[PDB]
Amino acid sequence: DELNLLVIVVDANPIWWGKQALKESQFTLSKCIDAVMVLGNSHLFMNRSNKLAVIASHIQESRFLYPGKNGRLGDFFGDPGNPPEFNPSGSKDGKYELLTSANEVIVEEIKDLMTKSDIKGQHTETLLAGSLAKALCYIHRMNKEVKDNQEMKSRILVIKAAEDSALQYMNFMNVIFAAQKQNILIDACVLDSDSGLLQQA
Amino acid sequence: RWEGGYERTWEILKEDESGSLKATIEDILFKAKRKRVFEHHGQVRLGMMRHLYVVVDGSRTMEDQDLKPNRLTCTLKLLEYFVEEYFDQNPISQIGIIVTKSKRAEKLTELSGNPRKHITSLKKAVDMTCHGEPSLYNSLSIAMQTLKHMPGHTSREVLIIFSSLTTCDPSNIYDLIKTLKAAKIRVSVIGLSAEVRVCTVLARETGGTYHVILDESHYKELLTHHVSPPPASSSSECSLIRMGFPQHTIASLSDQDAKPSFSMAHLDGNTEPGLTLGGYFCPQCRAKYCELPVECKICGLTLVSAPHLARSYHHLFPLDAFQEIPLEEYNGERFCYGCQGELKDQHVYVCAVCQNVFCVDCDVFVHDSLHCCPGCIHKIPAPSG
Amino acid sequence: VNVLKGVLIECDPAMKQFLLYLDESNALGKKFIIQDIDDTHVFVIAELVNVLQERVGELMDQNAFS
Amino acid sequence: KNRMLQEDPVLFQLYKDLVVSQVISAEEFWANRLNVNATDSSSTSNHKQDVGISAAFLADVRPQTDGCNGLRYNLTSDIIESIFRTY
Amino acid sequence: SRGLNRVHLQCRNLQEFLGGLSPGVLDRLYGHPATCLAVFRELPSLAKNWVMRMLFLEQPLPQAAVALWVKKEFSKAQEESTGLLSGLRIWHTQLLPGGLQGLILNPIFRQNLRIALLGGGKAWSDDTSQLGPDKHARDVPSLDKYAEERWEVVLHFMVGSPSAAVSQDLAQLLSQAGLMKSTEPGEPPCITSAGFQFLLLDTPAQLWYFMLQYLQTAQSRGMDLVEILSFLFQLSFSTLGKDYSVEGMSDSLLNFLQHLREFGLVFQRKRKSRRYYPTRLAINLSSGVSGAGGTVHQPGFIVVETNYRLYAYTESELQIALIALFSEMLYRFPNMVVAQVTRESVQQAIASGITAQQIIHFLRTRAHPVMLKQTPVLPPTITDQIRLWELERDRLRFTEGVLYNQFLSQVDFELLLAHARELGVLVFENSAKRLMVVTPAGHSDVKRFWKRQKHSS
Amino acid sequence: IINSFQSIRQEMEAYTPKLTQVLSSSAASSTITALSPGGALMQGGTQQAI
Ligand SMILES: [Zn+2]
Ligand SMILES: [Zn+2]
Ligand SMILES: [Zn+2]
Repeated sequence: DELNLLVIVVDANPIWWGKQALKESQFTLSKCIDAVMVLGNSHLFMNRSNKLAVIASHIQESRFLYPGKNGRLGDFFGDPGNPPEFNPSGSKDGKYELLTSANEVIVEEIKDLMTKSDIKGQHTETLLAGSLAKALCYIHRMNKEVKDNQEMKSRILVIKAAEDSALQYMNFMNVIFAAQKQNILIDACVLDSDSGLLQQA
Repeated sequence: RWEGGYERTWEILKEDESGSLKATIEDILFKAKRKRVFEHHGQVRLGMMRHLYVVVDGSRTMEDQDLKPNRLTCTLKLLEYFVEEYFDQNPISQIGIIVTKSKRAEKLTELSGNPRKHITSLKKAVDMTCHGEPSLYNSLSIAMQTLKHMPGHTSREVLIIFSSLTTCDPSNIYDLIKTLKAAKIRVSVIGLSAEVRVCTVLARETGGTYHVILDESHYKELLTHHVSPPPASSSSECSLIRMGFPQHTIASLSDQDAKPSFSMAHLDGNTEPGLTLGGYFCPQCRAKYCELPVECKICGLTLVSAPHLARSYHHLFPLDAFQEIPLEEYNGERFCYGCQGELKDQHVYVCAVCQNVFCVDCDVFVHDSLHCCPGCIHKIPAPSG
Repeated sequence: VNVLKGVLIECDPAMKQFLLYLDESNALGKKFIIQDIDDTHVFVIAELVNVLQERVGELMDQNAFS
Repeated sequence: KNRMLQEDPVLFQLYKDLVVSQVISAEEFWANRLNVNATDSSSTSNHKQDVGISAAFLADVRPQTDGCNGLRYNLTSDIIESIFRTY
Repeated sequence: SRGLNRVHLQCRNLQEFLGGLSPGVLDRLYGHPATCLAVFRELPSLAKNWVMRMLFLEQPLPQAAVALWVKKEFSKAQEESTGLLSGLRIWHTQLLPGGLQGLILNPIFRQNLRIALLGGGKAWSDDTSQLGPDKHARDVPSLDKYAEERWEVVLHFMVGSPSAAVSQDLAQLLSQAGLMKSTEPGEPPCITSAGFQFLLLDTPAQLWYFMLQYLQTAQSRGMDLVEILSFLFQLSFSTLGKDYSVEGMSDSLLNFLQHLREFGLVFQRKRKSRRYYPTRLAINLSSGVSGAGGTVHQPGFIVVETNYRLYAYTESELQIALIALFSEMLYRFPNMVVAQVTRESVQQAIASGITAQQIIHFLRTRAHPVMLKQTPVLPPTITDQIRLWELERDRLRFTEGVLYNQFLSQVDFELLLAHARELGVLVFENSAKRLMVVTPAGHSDVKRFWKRQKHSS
Repeated sequence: IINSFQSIRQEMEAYTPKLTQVLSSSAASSTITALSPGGALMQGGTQQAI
């Protein structure tokens, strides 16, 4: 065999990642994501078929860090299957240029995330819940990409680093019960505090 | 005459736009044949904790093929799916599998929520002769006397699978209107490929909804129409009390392995004939047995397990709708707000409030699987107050 | 106390008795079958075994034909 | 009440130890055990091919009135009784 | 019997080769391009996690911690995943780091691997000559036709072309390979037995095998180089290069390249130079299995309903040739529906032996989108005909020798049976009828034992 | 937010945010600690049939 897709949800609370810098830590957000990046690459190292999905949680949004949303992948959209006939990024690959194909696109977009420190929306914290389904629609399309002798093994990673936000409790619970329909594993590493609600998930 | 006339039916069908592009628009009409009734929902009021009653006509009407090798094969197979998709949507309820066969009524599976018991019953119901004629009066008799002992704080609805035959039963079932109208029990039948006026009068005197089976796809539709807990008649109840919150038990809490098995005919719980090691715990009996998010037999209250069943309908009501536009406001870079693609089959799906752009595969994924627009999230919770 | 030598052929008894007939219908003197056993196991002077890869199936098909 | 406790050996096995271990009486056995199934469990012998038979069997009384010179006496209603249950 | 290892050998390619050579020679196999080569031609999921620690494990972790990484479930699968990973010689078993053997990887590969994990602008990453798209002078699907037709002029000229192959010395290696051969007058490029098997194969890894065996014929260049270059091909496509394969040249790197357009997988212009081109079809070499991607052309559905071969789709002549060996004698009109024979197609395996799976493979390779809406098993009769040819093949078996007579006493013949069985000239013992098998190869030894037995009387 | 804005993208700081085998041993430790729980009445049944 199957395709073995991965989904990764990373907590990026710049309030808390700023607070990660307030202790002047020996582990920062720069040190965080790079592990998570190669973690995403580690997925790819098991099989050429392996596919990744990465989305952090900005205070105003959750943009698809991976695959992309800009003119480096708005016209590229990956090399294997439905090719863009694009030469330079479509040229170099094999375990190391695929990652710098995706290394760039996270650090450029977290740059777009970490340039928006202008929050006035009354501490709009970790918006996990709506951020979850952003994968789930996309993999539904990716289910409809090819399925013909192609079992979609999706696997969802959730990463927690900060506290949960004050979001709608129903809209917390439901998508998990929708993921209960969806038959896809969800795994969770937290850093700072425990989430009784998300461990119920 | 007819040797021509048998093939005058083919003359037009086969022929189309000739020269070039032949057998093309015939395929277009087949796509134009599609796109049947979507939702037409938007309701309020009632629908909570149903107490359904499967009633099955077992008759000689089953021997006609008409959709499948048997009309039970049309029926019984998708009931399991109807069972599972019910327990998917509505776990706060329970269903009485009652079978009419040979002018009587057998309550086959009791009013309960244990799916395997209900499904294997249907798997037992495979090799049914369906000998004899339907009798609804025996079916309503069980339906009365069982639901008579149910509280008036219970949703009282009956789902009858009738094979459209003669309602072969005495004893003034026309007078069972005032019996059951007073008893506040709803009765819903759907006819198998035909109509029974008396039963059609029955349901229109009920408030239960009657239909006729058209096709196997259409058979699914009305099942799906009756998956949802419907807004039945007013003045049923308000509340339902002593919803027992349980405990999971790990049986490793303080005394590690002090009990070889937590079912030895004396322990509080251990209800069903099988061995157990301690997984569960009810408040009122303090009943420890095999885990069940329903109810018990000694405390007799409702074993509510909130994340499952107090969550299911808890977002099944508060929905809104989208809109469709064929236009090109190119929001994104000709993208989707959800899955982020494009085909442009002129169905640019815009939310009513947050007004975000979606596709069919994003609309369906909401309107069948997600049940809400997450574009309202980031848009509701940030100014929420 | 004999080096002997030969080529082992393993087949169903139906054919293990048949090679005796091929020994009796050998054009040369007996070489294919020094002796036979209940066990499906024979010994052949290795000359035309490569030909007997196809000399047998060309023969049994024809004999049954008529 | 006694045919109920003999035809059902499991409930009889339940009914044994209230006499064996002398838990309760038979007067107390039929006072708080049954009380609902007097309509539910007794709904078998009363109905029996829909009693108060008016329009259920009457469709089939004429075609099933004769198999042979002695094709009769099936079970209880078999092929003769509900003829008597109308006139 | 017949060889059956020359078809697949897809982990031993990096094991039986590598373990067949020295650690220092496979130390050369830790070129930084050769790093991806290690992880993927092995396919365990279990060793594929035992690596994942070592980028964070400089320390030799104790053996028991990973020997007991996985409990009672699939201890054999853990053990089967273990010694093979050890058989890669990538590990070092430490002696007594803390008191007991605690295993660890070769660090020079860990050096080489971590550059292919994070960071490194090194010689394969950048800085010398790697790759270069300057301005588009030539397109890939045009070159995909080259990546199709060179396979033809490979695979057709195997069978034999009414056209001609290009001027290669490769045929003198493919005749050397035992795929092809040629008798001495005129040197006819025929097939011996094995190209026929490779005609039944469809992946480039056999070509790769003879290209690994390319240096083996008394050639002394970089086997280190070419297998790096074997990876260095495996970069998809989309790169012309400002002659970047000459800026990253070497001796065999350019000469054997002249052969990669003979092998077709590179495309070289005027003077065999000025650019380089990796072709799109490199994915098949790594998989080395049937593969859904291995469909070549998509003709349609088949069936063999009523075992009567039942199909159409006027295809190219190679498939017509693929059944010219397999179905003539009531061939039909445009649709390629040669009827069935339970004898002739049965006789058409006699020059092959059994094509048991090779039926079943060409069952799912006759018309390729047949598994789209059909039943999982289509023929309960083609499999049976192949089984009958199996029993006939078992009857056919052959070897060499002569006979002796007068064995005499029964207990004396049993001692002679153990002499030829230990040396390996006796397949089995005819104890009841006193018959013994000796190959001419072991004649002196068997005769000497017989004389010794006669002396011991 | 403005500080480590630039710090992520350079990834020279995030080149070597890996080599701490000091923090491998403890990371190996509670692995091995949870790899072997002991002393908890393995045979808990075997009078349960009686
Ligand atoms: Zn209680
Ligand atoms: Zn959409
Ligand atoms: Zn919305």
